[PDB]
Amino acid sequence: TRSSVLADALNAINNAEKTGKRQVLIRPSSKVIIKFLQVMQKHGYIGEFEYIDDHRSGKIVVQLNGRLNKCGVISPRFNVKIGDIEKWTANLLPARQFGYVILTTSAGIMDHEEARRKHVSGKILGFVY
Amino acid sequence: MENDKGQLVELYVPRKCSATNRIIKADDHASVQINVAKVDEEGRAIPGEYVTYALSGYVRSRGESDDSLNRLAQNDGLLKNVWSYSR
Amino acid sequence: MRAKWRKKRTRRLKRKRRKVRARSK
Amino acid sequence: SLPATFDLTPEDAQLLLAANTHLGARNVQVHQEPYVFNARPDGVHVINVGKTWEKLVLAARIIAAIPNPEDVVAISSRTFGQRAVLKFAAHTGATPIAGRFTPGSFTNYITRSFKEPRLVIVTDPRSDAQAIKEASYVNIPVIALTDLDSPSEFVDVAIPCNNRGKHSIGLIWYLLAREVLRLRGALVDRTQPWSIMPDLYFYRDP
Amino acid sequence: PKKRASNGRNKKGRGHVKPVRCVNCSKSIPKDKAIKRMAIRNIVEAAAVRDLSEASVYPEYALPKTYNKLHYCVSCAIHARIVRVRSREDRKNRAPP
Amino acid sequence: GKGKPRGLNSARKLRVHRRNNRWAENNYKKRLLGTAFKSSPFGGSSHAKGIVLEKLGIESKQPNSAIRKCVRVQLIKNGKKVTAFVPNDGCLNFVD
Amino acid sequence: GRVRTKTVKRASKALIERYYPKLTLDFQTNKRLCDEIATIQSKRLRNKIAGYTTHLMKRIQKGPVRGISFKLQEEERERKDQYVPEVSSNGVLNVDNQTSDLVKSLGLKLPLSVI
Amino acid sequence: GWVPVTKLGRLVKAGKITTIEEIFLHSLPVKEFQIIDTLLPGLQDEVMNIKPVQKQTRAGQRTRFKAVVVVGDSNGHVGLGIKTAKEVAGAIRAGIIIAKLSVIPIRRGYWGTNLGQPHSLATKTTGKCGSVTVRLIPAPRGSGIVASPAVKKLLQLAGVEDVYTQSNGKTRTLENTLKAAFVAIGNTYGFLTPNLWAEQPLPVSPLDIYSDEASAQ
RNA sequence: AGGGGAUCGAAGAUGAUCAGAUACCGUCGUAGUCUUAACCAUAAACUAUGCCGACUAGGGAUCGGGUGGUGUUUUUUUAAUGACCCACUCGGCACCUUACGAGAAAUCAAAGUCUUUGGGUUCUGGGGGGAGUAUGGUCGCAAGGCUGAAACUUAAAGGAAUUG
Ligand SMILES: [Zn+2]
Repeated sequence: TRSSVLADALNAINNAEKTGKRQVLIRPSSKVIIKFLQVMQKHGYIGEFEYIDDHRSGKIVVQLNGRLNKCGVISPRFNVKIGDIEKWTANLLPARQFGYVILTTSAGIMDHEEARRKHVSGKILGFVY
Repeated sequence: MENDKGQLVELYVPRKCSATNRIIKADDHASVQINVAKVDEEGRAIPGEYVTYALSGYVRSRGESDDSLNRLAQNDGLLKNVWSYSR
Repeated sequence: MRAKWRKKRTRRLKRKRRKVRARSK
Repeated sequence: SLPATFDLTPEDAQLLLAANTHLGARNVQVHQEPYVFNARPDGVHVINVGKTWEKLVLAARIIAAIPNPEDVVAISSRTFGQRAVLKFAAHTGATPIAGRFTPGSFTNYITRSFKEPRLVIVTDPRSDAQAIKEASYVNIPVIALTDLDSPSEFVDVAIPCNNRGKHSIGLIWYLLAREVLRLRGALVDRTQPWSIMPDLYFYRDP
Repeated sequence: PKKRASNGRNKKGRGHVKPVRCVNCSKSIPKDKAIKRMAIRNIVEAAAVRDLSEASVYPEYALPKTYNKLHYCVSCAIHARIVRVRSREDRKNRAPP
Repeated sequence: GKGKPRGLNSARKLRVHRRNNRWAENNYKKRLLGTAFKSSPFGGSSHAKGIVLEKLGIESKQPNSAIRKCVRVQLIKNGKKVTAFVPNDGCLNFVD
Repeated sequence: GRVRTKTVKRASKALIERYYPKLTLDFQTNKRLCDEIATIQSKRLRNKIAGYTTHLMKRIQKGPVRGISFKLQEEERERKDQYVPEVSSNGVLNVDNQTSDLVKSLGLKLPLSVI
Repeated sequence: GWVPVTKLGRLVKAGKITTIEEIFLHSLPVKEFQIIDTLLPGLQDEVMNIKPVQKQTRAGQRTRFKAVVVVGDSNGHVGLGIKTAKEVAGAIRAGIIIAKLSVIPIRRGYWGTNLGQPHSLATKTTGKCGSVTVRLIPAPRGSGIVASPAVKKLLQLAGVEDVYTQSNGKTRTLENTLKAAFVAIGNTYGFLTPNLWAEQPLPVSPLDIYSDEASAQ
């Protein structure tokens, strides 16, 4: 059954962008999905996501713009320490300068650059490029 | 892709599709460039003026090139009420 | 030989083995 | 952007409706649902003539702006399109390929039929699917008089007309020729009609 | 490999179907298999219709028929040429000529 | 998917599957079973000393054809009577 | 069989393509014509060519061939294609109901009728 | 004494088009090989492999040679050709011609902050040609190329200096190994990058600009 | 074990073919084939395709249900009803085209969303033979089932497709 609503959201998004769609209707939503999309949007990888609020769990419509190669989830959410953030980046990001690893720290959901700056670490969530 | 002294490298920049904004490869022999006419007053499409579009092989083969052309032409004013935003 | 008949051969052999092992107290 | 002289022109609308072009096929092929206007009872679908003419003027604006206007090539394999394409070719540059295509005619630079166009026009994509494929191989747009139940693969701009009547096919060829001529061509005063009759672009029995 | 996608002949969701017997060899071939044909003949073939009509009472009454449903094993089907080995690309054809 | 477990707490299951499939491995099975001691002609040692009992010319296998001129020797420390091929030309003239 | 080959058949189609009005329907006349207006290295091969030429000439007089055309055939086809009758009122436009709805929603005058 | 045969050939012979930069830029079809004979002087080849393929006929055993040959200048362009011919010499010749036809551009990048003429690839890349997945990882300066001899010579022809090259599948088939590496080098510009995110005015097809030097004679 | 035992029919008997024919073909026929009460527990038990979930591509049929139609036929004057037609819809068994992708290929809308590898989880495989063997265990009236090696030997065995 539905086990990883965030994984399913990112998989729907990846499929839509591969197909060449411009926008995708994700279901159900969540706070971690909202925060993940917000990180993406901050870095420019998606456009605007409108959160349809029915009473049950909500749905999201995410107007894309291309320029998002692959978004994915790392499950389970391994505990990455500040010294192993590098190992994760090197293992699942294409080049050393672009693409972001997205952690779930006790300072909120953030990217790995923000993580290195605020000097916090925690559970890995996914990755985008 | 510039280098230390802000000087440009990466011998050439690729053309990006105008439907999905995906890079149009060098070997994408299905990639197509439509050049429509800029018409001045009273017909007589002035020669030498092109409203340029670049459609990618993926879009054309999957068969939505006409959809994307209708949308882009309406977006650039080439047409009036042929493509509806909400299907 | 055919796998089915080879199985039947080893079946009969297993039966004979069991018989002699049972005759041997 | 296109000035208000380029509307449907109820006279040309009369022509289209009389030639019976607004009729489509019974299968929709969702890639053509925009072009479908309404569903006629007794299982017939009604093409939007308004969008038909608008796409026609767009295709004409594409067929213009070719500097050497003979390098347009026009394909037709049906019977109902052969005289149409011959007369269209006679008017504009438009090297015609009537009858059969002799495949490998856009690749294989040593054949005698080796055209190297910058645009193609196909009367029936389903039956010229070889010319479509060759244009795919060698990087060429497409302007096709598609039907509703016509494969939109590797087709650029499409004009939904009928692909099942003599009059529809020939008359769409006629209007496209007229519009590409009027774009610059030499047919000044768009407000003045054209002498050439669609009977010219109609195929006799013979 | 898999010579046929329909695995030889059509079951697709039963699991088991009662078998019938061939008519030449009497071999228990499942019913989804077993090339099936319909023999609709006249008793009195036109080699003899006019003879019968010439020699018959009940002027122009009728001519009855013989209906038979024939089940064939694949071996005897191929042997009696009800069916033939077809090309690899025309195997996929289903329509009856 | 991928058939294995991926929960954050399935280390025991992963470890036990690895431990069970290392036996389907080949060389690991030999190492742990300890064939080099319980069964092998040498005691797992790299060399071994023997007393030449007899001299056997044995015919090679097809498609070749030759005599191979080996010596049937008996190991001193174990007692397994093995057969030792003799190296280059004439060395059987050397071994009595 | 008397199944003549590509040599003679291509030669005959081409000679009828470029010498239709001069050629005639008689075997001997066509034969001598070929003699004088060909460089061919056999009387036997010339006779085969000329015989196929007479046969093709007969079927050409009876109808058109799928293979070859002449200057004359090109001209007559030009005119037969140029023929035009009076174009396609009988009053208002023809039967139209939902397409009539189309034209009302599109905004034309279009004198039409019902169905 | 080569003569052009196509439109693009006419233009490159009239010298109005002078860069495969522009050719690729407009994804034009290179049908003649003499055009890059003009457009990439100093283009060196390397005959990767010669192998006999055989057909088993009525009485004999028809043997012909399949030669795989790579070509490249040294800076950002490679091509690869495979040819089958009755003799090894003709095989190599036509393989070189086909390679020159299939020359393709490669995008070199940095392994970190940019300094002095990129050395490595832009991103990790992968290419699969029938069970051989060749993967290319960028590398820092002074790491050199670490790959099989064949792919190493190919990437050396390409001009990439520092690449880490994973690999998987039956790499022993050099035809498929080099085809995979070729698809990888193509996917290089295949990838879209935050550098390339910006917009461009969509240039105007030298075919269309010089259409008059492009018509027939 | 008990009943019933028409048909067909292991074993067996006989006739022919054959060099022979303990087989194919032919006549006969025992256990069996059927049922009740108890055992077994395996099959090419097959979709050689684990179960749950999510998304990605068009098309037409069809089964069960549901919605709509100043639609068709029906009683006897046309309502109800039933069945049929049209549009859609939910769950099915499948099917047609493409290759967008996957694959070693055959081929697959799932064998896709896998080097741009991570939705949850169970079981199994690690070159071929020896070998589903020996042994020990456990279940079974028995046949047998489950569990299951090694010594030794070998460079192949195998899968998909091409040319003969
Ligand atoms: Zn049978």
